[PDB]
Amino acid sequence: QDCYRGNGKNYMGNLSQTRSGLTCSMWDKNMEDLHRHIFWEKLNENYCRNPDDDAHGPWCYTGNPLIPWDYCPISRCVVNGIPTRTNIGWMVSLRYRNKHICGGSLIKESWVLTARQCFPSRDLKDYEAWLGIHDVHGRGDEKCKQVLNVSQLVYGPEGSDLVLMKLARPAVLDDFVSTIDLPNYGCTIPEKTSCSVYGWGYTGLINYDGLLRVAHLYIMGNEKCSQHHRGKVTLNESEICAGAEKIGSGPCEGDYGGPLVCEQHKMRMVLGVIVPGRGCAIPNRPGIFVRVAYYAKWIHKIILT
Amino acid sequence: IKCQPWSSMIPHEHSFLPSSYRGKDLQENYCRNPRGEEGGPWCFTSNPEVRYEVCDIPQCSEVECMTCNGESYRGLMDHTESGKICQRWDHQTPHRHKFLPERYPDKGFDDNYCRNPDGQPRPWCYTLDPHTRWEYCAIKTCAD
Amino acid sequence: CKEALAKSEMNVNMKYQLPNFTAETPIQNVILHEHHIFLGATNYIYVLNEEDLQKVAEYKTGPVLEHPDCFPCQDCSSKANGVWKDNINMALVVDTYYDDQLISCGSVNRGTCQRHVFPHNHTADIQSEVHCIFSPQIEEPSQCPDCVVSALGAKVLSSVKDRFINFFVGNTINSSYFPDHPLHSISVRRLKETKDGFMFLTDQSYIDVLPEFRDSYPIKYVHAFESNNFIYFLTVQRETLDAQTFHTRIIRFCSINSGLHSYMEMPLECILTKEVFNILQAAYVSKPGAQLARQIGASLNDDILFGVFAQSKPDSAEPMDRSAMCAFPIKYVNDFFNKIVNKNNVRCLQHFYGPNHEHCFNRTLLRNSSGCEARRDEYRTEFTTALQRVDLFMGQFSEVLLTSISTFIKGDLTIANLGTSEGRFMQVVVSRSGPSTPHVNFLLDSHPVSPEVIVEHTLNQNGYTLVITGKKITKIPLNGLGCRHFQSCSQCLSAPPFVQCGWCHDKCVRSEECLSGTWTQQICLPAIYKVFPNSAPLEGGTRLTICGWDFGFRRNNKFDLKKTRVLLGNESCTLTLSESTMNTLKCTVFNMSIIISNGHGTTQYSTFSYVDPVITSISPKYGPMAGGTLLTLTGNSRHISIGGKTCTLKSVSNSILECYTPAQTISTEFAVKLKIDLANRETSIFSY
Repeated sequence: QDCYRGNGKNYMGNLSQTRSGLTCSMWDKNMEDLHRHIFWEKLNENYCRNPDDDAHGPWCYTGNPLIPWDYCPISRCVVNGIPTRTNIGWMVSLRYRNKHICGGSLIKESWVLTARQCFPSRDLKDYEAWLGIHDVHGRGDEKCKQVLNVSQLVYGPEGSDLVLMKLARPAVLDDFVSTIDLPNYGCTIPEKTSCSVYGWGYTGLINYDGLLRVAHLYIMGNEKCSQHHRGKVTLNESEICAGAEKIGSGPCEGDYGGPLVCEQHKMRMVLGVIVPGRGCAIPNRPGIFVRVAYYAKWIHKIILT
Repeated sequence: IKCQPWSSMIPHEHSFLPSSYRGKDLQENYCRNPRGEEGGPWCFTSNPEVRYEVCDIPQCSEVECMTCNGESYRGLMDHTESGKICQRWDHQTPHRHKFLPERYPDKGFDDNYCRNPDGQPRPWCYTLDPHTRWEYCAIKTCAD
Repeated sequence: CKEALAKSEMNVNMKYQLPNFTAETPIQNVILHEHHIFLGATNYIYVLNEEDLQKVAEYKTGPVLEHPDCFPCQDCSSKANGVWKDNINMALVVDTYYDDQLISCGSVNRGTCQRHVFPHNHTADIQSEVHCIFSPQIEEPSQCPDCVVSALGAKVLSSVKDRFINFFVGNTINSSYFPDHPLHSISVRRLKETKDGFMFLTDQSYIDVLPEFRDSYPIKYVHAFESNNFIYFLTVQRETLDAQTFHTRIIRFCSINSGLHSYMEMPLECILTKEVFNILQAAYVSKPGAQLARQIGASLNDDILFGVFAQSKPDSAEPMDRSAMCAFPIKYVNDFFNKIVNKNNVRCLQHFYGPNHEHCFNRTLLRNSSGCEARRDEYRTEFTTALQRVDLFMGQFSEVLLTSISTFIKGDLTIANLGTSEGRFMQVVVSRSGPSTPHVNFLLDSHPVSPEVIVEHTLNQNGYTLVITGKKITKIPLNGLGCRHFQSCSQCLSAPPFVQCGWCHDKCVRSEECLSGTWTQQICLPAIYKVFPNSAPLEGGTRLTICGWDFGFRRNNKFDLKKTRVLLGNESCTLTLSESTMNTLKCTVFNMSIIISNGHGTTQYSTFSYVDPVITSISPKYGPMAGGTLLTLTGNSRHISIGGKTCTLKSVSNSILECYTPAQTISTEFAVKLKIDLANRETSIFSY
């Protein structure tokens, strides 16, 4: 019932039920915890209005330790890839009933970023995370192989199509397995920037030996993609559009949740997450991904747990 | 089981009567007799399996008892033995009778409630019908 | 005379020339998409223009050589050995999320489907490119990921949830069909993102009837749709595994592609008041008009499901040609699913779980506190207190079977596009307040009207409805097919104002046709067709029947009988209200004109005579006393008698009469007295 107000201060949420379905707790203890922990800056007690005026809208607290706080629901206004000759640590191969379906990005020692679409099941016993591998079957090498179970899954905001999971145990970080940083909250990549993607998918090959495919890409404004799609897409602020020039090559089945990592100033940094849509590598057609920066701060808020 | 409100057509939809019949005073939920049906005041149940059931509401003769003298009795019956209604004792139409309530007080010469002025075994009243001169009032005897 | 004036009742049969197209085989499925209309028929696919129904192109999935080892889409035409079968199209959908393309599904070909790609410059060119949807299930060859369509009967629904093309398919299953190839009663399929096959997202994403009940407990789906983040199914099935009696059921679950999570089934029934109707035949999702929304308690924007229910032959699904139509607000039934029913009305699902199984010995329900959250031990819940709805036409169609329904809105009213099994199409304004006569009641074709119809409503003033009768597809504009068929002024004024025409002194005519200027739709002159009789005595009070129409003052629907009066000269005939109708009157009162006065106008009729009865001569004169002779009278509701015994009327006329005199034991003469409703002047004597 809220519109034109992205900040909770304009909308006093007259509701005390979070997204998950768990009732809100007393706002006094969580207010004390915020004043002790959050330095953002006397709101209504035990109601889902957020004091922080977060960009995602109103949010509330939950007494359960696994999820300290969550938002209350209300209205608010690779094909033609190149094989890699060196191992990659940012890649996280997800394993569903002991076989790979998708990939993700390593952010912390116990945290990876993936796509909501790559989760047919919500069960945690069947998922398995592999870090530090050059071959999708694991045949290439096993010294850098790192196998872990799943502890917790936390989804992004509504309609974000993004998700994080924290591992059953921590993971060791070395040269073989690497983490990635975060872009700034208002971090905007300049147009015509060149950066690539990593993929484990169909790759448009009659037979592939099983090595990860790196594929270059170029950034362009949303207007160029709108013209190329000829009005078939209504782009929102949260999405970024990057497409190859004069060649049809893009992420497809099996690469979803993969990293769109690009180099701005000194080192490579993640900018987007691979998302299904619009078809599989149409010639002279750009690709659409979800930008982490708009949700990066939110990940910060959830990385505190 | 609580009656289904006559404004809401769930779980039963025969509730257009608030607009169908004017002046019949079917309230928000209280059960009436919009058609004057012989069974009595019946209402829809919020219970799904049974649609409508007649409310058990007592008759009027149940509370009005009778003594042999009759003149001592002063109750609420204003209906004769044949179901006719006693005319206003204050009125002079359609019967130009003799008893005047202010001339003869102390005997319950109220609006239409049956009285025994002439020492009959039962109370009687002049009939609202101009043709019927007067009629007796049917009352069961008292106890204890 | 009710019979004689029957011309007032509207002429039920006409020939209407509308754009109509014929197919060489009966049409099963049809869709309108981007100024092209695609029709699927036996072995045929046609594409037509809207305004012309011109066959611009056709694709030929004709007869196919069915061979036991031939795979669905591989070419086994060289096999000369194993029958030239023919397929029928029951699944014809269009999708544009991936590309602007069509999807069709055959019957005999293992229920496997194909895809047609539309060129951007010329989208109607469907024969240009053809794909098959068949991915060899290497990992799990035991089950079919692409054997998706059944043959006896199936329903397919397309959706785009989470940027994912989902097909919700319900299948009618025979016991002998599973052993050759497994199927699923209700299931969800995903298209492979390369558009070359299907996969099962979960083993829980499907439900199939338990192996013992494949032969028994048959289920036939009549409809299905999507609304409010839920997928609703409408089918017909037995009350109980051993009931041998049928009723309508609906199925609810939300649109999570992982699997059917909150699968809950619900019996439905619509009643007359108290006769119930079991089987649903056709259904349509729409929005209610302003006049109807209040009377059904529904919001103007809230969705409504309209369904036709016909009483089936006892302990069987075949209707007894006794049907009606009923409405269901989606919010009421949704709340009913969530709150209205208590606990013990809920049981486990029989045909899947099995009557004796562990889950429904004891299991709590998070039905109120939780909305179709994808849990692991989800409970497929069976209700027992069937939702009862009331009739909307109070059984005005109680003897005719209805099989096709469409509904649109116009201004504040809403109109239902009724269809019969004898191929008569009606247009009716639906209203619980009062019975509405179908403003269009013509017959289209001999064949029953197909349930699947489509309505398009451009700019709220120009639109059409395509309906299928056998091998004919016909376009019907909703803006008013006509009103020339109306010939009663009361009937003309009962026509809804959406079509602009009115009465001008002879027939219901369009405004600009009759030039007299009498064209009126609010008031008109009442009509009298004849009167019986016109010969009455001066003092004779004779009962006169008045034949005509529009005999009373008008209200919106209830035709007032009290604003009627009769004037005979200066006095008034004794009007009888109990025999006063819109159809005929019965009154009980020298040529004078009889005048009928109404709230609208008065009619003068110039031929009624107070004829003075005259009797002149009696024959014979003298004879024996046998009392069995023919006595003839002559002169100018009559009776005649002698000696207290009526002479039987051997001949009657205005100028001639003849009795067979009763026998009397006397040989003298008496005056024979005429009693023409009154003892009139008697004639002379005749010796006995």
